[PDB]
Amino acid sequence: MVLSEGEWQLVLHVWAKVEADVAGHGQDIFIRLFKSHPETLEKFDRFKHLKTEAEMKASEDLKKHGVTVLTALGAILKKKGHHEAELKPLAQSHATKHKIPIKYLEFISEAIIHVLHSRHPGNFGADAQGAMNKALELFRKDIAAKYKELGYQG
Ligand code: HEM
Repeated sequence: MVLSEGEWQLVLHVWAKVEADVAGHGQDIFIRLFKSHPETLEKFDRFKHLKTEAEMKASEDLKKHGVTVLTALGAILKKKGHHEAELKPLAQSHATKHKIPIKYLEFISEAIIHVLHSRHPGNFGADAQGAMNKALELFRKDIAAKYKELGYQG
């Protein structure tokens, strides 16, 4: 898929708001993911023991991880589709070390969209959400293609 420049400049406009508080947004997103899809928590040896949202909010380790995640994704979005180099190491670790099925990337996409909708209604009307959806779809289709080349595709 190709995004128009107008779609990228809906994506980067709302992303600029997220970047005012990267840790806060990272926490919201992971809690939403772990609540909506508990099976995903199982993939983190580091966080599997968290039982409640309170404990998730209280974890400084999860907060740090959310920051790493969003920083990496933000580096990707800012490339506007020219993200082949950034994707290679992420695909390799998620395919071979962590073993993350595409389906779970669909789940965190949903979590991201849910949090941007909740926190930034004014900058995330229908057109901006459609743009963000296309950007994340692009990300998932490119990572899926790398998964396949790497021998994981799943
Ligand atoms: C927006 C999509 C995501 C991005 C950009 C992302 C990014 C990252 C980055 C940069 C790291 C650290 C370096 C590395 O190991 O590659 C990481 C680690 C990790 N990721 Fe993701 N990730 C994503 C989605 C997921 C999902 C959906 C899952 C599981 C449901 C997952 C599971 C993990 C695990 C288990 C680790 C290692 C954490 C630890 O023990 O330190 N990731 N990810």
